[PDB]
Amino acid sequence: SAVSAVFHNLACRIAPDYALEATAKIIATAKYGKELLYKQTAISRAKRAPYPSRMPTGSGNSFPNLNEWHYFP
Amino acid sequence: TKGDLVRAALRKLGVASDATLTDVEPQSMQDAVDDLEAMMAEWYQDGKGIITGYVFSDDENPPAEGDDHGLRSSAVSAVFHNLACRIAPDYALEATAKIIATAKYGKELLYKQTAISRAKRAPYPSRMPTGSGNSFPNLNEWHYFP
Amino acid sequence: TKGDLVRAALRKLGVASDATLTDVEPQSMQDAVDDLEAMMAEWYQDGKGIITGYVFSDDENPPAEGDDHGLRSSAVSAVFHNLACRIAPDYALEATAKIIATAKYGKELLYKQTAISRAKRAPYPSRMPTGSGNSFPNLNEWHYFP
Amino acid sequence: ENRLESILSRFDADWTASDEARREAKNDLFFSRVSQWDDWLSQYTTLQY
Repeated sequence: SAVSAVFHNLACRIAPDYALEATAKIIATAKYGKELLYKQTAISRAKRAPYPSRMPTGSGNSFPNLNEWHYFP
Repeated sequence: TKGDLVRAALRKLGVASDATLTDVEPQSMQDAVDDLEAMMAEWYQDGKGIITGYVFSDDENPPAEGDDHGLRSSAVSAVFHNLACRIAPDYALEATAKIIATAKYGKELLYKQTAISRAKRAPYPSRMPTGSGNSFPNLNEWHYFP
Repeated sequence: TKGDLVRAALRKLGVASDATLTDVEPQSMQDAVDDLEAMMAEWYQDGKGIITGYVFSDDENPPAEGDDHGLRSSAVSAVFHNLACRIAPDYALEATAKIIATAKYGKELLYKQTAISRAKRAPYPSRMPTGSGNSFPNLNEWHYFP
Repeated sequence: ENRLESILSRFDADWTASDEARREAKNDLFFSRVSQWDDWLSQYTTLQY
C-alpha cells in the first residue's frame, strides 16, 4: 500500500527537473500520503520513560517485594 | 447502470463522466479502475483512513476492467469525485470546486458509520476501587480485570 | 399541475433549461444517471443520512428513472438544485449563486423533521438514585429503571 | 427443638451456614484487612506505588 503514497511526493520532486511545479491535487495527496505512512507509526513510538529510582515501591501494595527503588527494590 | 457499481466496466465510465472525458485531452487512459485499487490500498493500511466498504481485487486475472471493487451503493457517490481528481493532472487538468467539495464530504459520510462504532472509552486503569456500593462483586481491585 | 417533476428525466432537462435558455451546453458524457441514484443512495446512508424515501439502488433500465420520485412536493425544490450542481461539472459548467443557496437549504428541509426526531436524550445512565422522594419508585434504587 | 435425627439437625443449619461461609465471612476478613493491613488488596508482585 506504501507505493500509493510515495509516488505523489515523487511527482513533486521530478517537477523541477522538467522546469515545472506540482499542482494543488498532487501536493495535497502527497502530504496526505506522507502523513498516512507515519500515522500508525507515531502512536506506537509515543512512549514515556519508566519509573526512576526516586519512585517508592510502596508499602501500600500486596506482595510489596521489599521497599524503595534504586532500580532494585 | 444501477445505483451500485461493483463492476469495473461501469467504474471507468462513471469516473470519466465526472472528469468529462470526450478524448479531447492529451491522452486517454484506462486508469480509473487502477486508481481506485491504489486509493483503497492506501486507505486500507497504515492506520487505515476512510473505509468505503471496498474489498480487495488486486493480483487477479482481469486487465482491470473485469475485477470487482465490491463498493456499497452509497459508496458510489463519494469515490468517482476523488478518482476524477487524481487522474486529472495526467490529462493536464485540475478539478473544479464542486468535485473537490463533494469528494471530501462524500468520503466523510462513508467513514461516518466507522467513527461512531470506534467510539467508547478504554477499560478502567490499573488502580480503580472495587467499591462498597457494589453488592457482592466478590473481588478486590479492578486492574484490567473487568 | 406539475411542479412535482415525476420521473427524474424531467428534473435533468430542467437543469439544462436553468443553465441555458436555448438548452445548449458544452461537452458531456453519458452515465450521469448512476450519479443521480448514487446521490439518493448516499442520502439515507445506512439510515443515518437525509431521508429521501429512495432505495439504495433502483433500476428499470436506467437507475435514475428506476424510481420516479417518492419525494414530497416541497422536497422537489431540494433535489433538482443539488442535482443541478452535481451534473454541472459533467456539462463542463458550474452552478450559480441562487442554485447553491437553494441546494443547501433544500436538503435541510427533508432533514428538518428528522432532526427534531433524533433530538431527545436517551434515558438515565446505569446508575441513578430515587431515594424516598418517591412512594412506589417502581422498586427502590434505580439504574435505568428496574 | 433440634431434629430427632442427629445428622438431619446438621443439614438444616448447613443451608443458612452456606451463605455464612461464602458471602459473609469473605467480606468479614476484608474489614480487618483494611484496618490492620493495607487498604488496597489483590495486586500481585507489583513494584509501582
